[PDB]
Amino acid sequence: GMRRGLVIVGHGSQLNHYREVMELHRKRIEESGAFDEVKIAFAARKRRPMPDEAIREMNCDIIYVVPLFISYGLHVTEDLPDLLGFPRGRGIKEGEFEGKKVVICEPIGEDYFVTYAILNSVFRIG
Amino acid sequence: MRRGLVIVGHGSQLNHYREVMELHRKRIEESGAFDEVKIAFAARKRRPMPDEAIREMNCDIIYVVPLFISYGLHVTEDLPDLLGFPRGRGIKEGEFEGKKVVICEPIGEDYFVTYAILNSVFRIG
Repeated sequence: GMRRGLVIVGHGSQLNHYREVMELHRKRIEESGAFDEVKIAFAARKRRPMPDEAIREMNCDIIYVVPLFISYGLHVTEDLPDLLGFPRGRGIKEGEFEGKKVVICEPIGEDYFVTYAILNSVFRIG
Repeated sequence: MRRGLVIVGHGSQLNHYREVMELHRKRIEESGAFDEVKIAFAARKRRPMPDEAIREMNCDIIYVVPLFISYGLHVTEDLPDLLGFPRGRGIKEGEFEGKKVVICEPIGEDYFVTYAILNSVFRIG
């Protein structure tokens, strides 16, 4: 099979906790072993690592870029594809960056799991 | 007891953001998990603010859920301000204008969020 990477793209600026949350999700997934490697990066602002950096340091065949976002706001339809020279707009976008294959996935917002995250904030199972 | 739920977000003048908030209300409304489901907004002045949403609900208890990834000011500051609730991290329950309210934690740390990420790749269903 092919070498599979994953980059979690966020943005919440200079907040201790926001990074800590992004980390928590990278840790959890890294420990799950669902992917050969897991990295975090950041869109819109300039803060580090930008996504071009995170991709560069990964030695995977295919890399899935996941926007940790609720909506298709500019961050997701504009900035992020700009920072990789990917087409702007809504939807899955797959192409190539510096001779690696990249897939920009949809933001998490609309996922049933998000619906359940809400419910579980009340129910608090586990 | 009569159980309400308020989904608090904020992503400003965006068609889609509201639409996503709506989707979740719609889904939960249709699930019948709650007696009533409303959306509202924190930090900015946009409508309905959460004091409004609560006021129109005739429930015994009301769960306020911040559709947020992090404990940013919106959640630790603005929202509990907008109902006269203590500032900071963590679940907060008290009363607003003689109804019991519970401010829940933001969704961000939830395992379901982790899985929302994975499912962005795997795309099951």
